[PDB]
Amino acid sequence: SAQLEGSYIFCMNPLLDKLSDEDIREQLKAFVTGKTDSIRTDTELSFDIYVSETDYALIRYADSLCERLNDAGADVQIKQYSGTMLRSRAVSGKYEAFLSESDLVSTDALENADYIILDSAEM
Repeated sequence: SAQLEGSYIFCMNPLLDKLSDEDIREQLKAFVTGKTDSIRTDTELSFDIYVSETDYALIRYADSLCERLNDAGADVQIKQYSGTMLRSRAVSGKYEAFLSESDLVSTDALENADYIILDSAEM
């Protein structure tokens, strides 16, 4: 019953070996925004996406995105945590990717990362 509203971010940790290739990260951005439904990779792409467990609309969105990513041959999992835990993990870099309301995570944490702003109406 909760619905997506406002700005969200899809955020990747670029220092993670498996997401360290800029082209793969750009492909993922394009995929998440609907500009492509393909992920072209040399070897398998597998990563987790974290989401806050109290953002019910975003968990719904994330679960659906997971289905589309795995249909495209990725092996992605969604893992929910408290938002405070997600904030902490974003700051420490103990994450691969996450989705959040744009204002959830520390602006300092986002400056270390590679992210894209998503609009609710296009999600």
